[PDB]
Amino acid sequence: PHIFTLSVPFPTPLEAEIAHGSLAPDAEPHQRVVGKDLTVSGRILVVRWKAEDCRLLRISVINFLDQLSLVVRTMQRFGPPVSR
Amino acid sequence: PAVLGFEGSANKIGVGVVRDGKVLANPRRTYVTPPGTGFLPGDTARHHRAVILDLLQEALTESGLTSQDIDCIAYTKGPGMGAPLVSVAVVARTVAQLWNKPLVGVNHCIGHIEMGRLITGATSPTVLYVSGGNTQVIAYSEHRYRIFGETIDIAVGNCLDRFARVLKISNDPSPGYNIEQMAKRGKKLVELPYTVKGMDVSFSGILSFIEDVAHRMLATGECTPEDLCFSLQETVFAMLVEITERAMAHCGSQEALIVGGVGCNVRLQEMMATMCQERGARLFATDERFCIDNGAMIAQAGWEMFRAGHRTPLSDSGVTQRYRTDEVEVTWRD
Amino acid sequence: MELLGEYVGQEGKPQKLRVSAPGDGDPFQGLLSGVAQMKDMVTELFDP
Ligand SMILES: [Mg+2]
Repeated sequence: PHIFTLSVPFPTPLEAEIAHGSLAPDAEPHQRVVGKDLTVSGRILVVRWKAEDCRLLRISVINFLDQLSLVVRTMQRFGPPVSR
Repeated sequence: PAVLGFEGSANKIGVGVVRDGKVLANPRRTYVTPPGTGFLPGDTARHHRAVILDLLQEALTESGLTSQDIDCIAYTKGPGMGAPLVSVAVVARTVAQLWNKPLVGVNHCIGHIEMGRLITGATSPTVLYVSGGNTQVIAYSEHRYRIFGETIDIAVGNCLDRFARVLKISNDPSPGYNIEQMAKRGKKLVELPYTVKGMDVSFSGILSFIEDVAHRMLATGECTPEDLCFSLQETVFAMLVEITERAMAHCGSQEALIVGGVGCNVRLQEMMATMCQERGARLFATDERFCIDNGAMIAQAGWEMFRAGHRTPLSDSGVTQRYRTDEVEVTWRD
Repeated sequence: MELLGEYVGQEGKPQKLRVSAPGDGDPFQGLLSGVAQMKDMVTELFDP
């Protein structure tokens, strides 16, 4: 199968955890065709894609990068995270 | 408590602030496409991402509340368009984590119903929920907003929006509103299919029929686009009135509440209120600020849910394009 | 530090994508730039 792995660095492990918490809950729209898995270790967010179709894999990766950009803009504008 | 609510399930994006029955802020933007076109999920999600954070700060500033004055974050879990629901949820989840606040995933229809109940003060109504995405006849019973009747194909708002596209009518402020203004100038009643199925409705046949009648007009000109807007409204609204009346009769309801975007239509309100009048019943309707999708409706249903003990853990916060009205346990009512 | 993508097709041939400083500048501004650059590389990789 077609495989795509993305590694994203965040300023702190808490901000990587928050991005994972926000991005991981949603199922892929075409689950049987394109699937993804999100993990976080330290300041690194890891996204692993498995796909049957190349065009729908590109669309999934681009869609994800747009959601990631929005999460990054949210953390920048409404952060820093409060102490917990 | 004070709840911050996020809504963007269709082409409207809004952020609302509600505190103990008072709407403190409700800024909203509408994604308007050129006449003859319909909003697509991809472009709609792009529009929502471009303005969502501007609306969030507008809501905070207008409400006078800061991050730590907010007790709960509410967002639309579904139903709706996939890409726009995800974009709104990723923001709601991020601010919940940043501010270390709980999160509540709200059903879009329950948002409309709870805001409908707050503004209008309806006790035990038969609810008609009509928009571009939904068409249902609901009645609350034993911790469920039970579906008594519904469309078996397309929503009444989808029928109206698609008919505006065939006639190339403007989508500003809404195709529905512009159909409504054109209908007032209508003089000839064109006969259309009347497709009520007991408590259920169908609109696919009416839309295909009126599409053919429209193409017949652009070629022959027997009637005017104003006559067809008038005719479409008279048919679809009479059908909605019939199924609402059938639900009211089966439950002994003395109240009717119309929620959703199509609830804005003063002609539908006039037709429903007339049916209610003859039955000795009351008709409840919200205004332009709340009939259309908005963040405050999500904050209101969120307020009810948060207080009763509903919580959406992040791992269970995934959006659902299909989320049925009767799937929520209404623990905030007796 | 570095944003990187790794594509492995059904053939098994691996293709790598990478975006290039933690100085005085805003860390999120830098991250946003990297994501926008990664969108361009993913588009370029999958188009032909
Ligand atoms: Mg709605």
